[PDB]
This record gives sequence, structure tokens and C-alpha cells, in this order.
Amino acid sequence: KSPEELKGIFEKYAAKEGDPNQLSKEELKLLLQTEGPSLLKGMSTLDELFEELDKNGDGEVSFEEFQVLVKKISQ
Repeated sequence: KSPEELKGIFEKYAAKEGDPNQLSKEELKLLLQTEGPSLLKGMSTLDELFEELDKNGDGEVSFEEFQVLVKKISQ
């Protein structure tokens, strides 16, 4: 579920940033939060750690990196 939902949205958002594999924090947050309304699986661990990464200032996030990070920090 979450992989597919995240990815499906990610492709569309990432298209704005040209490379469908690459998204950034700004969109990332929206994309994560979406799993809230969708599956009640957005605005928790995922966004919390991504806010930390935002404060560190990662900014740019590839799908793969994103995906592995969110599930690894959650589990």
C-alpha cells in the first residue's frame, strides 16, 4: 500500500521537478501528509523525521532514499 500510494503521488509531484525520481521536502511533506487522509499513515514518524531532515537541510529527496528512510525510521 504505502509504497504504491507514496510512489503514485511521487511520480506526479516529481514531474514538477523534471526528474520523476527526484522530489524535494516542500512536496514531500504534502505527499507524506496525503497518507493521513488516505490510510491514516502520513503525518507521524515519516513527517517527524522528514522535518528533522528539513531542519538539517537535506532539501532534495530521491524516491529510493525517501522510501527506505521513512520505512526504516518507522519500523
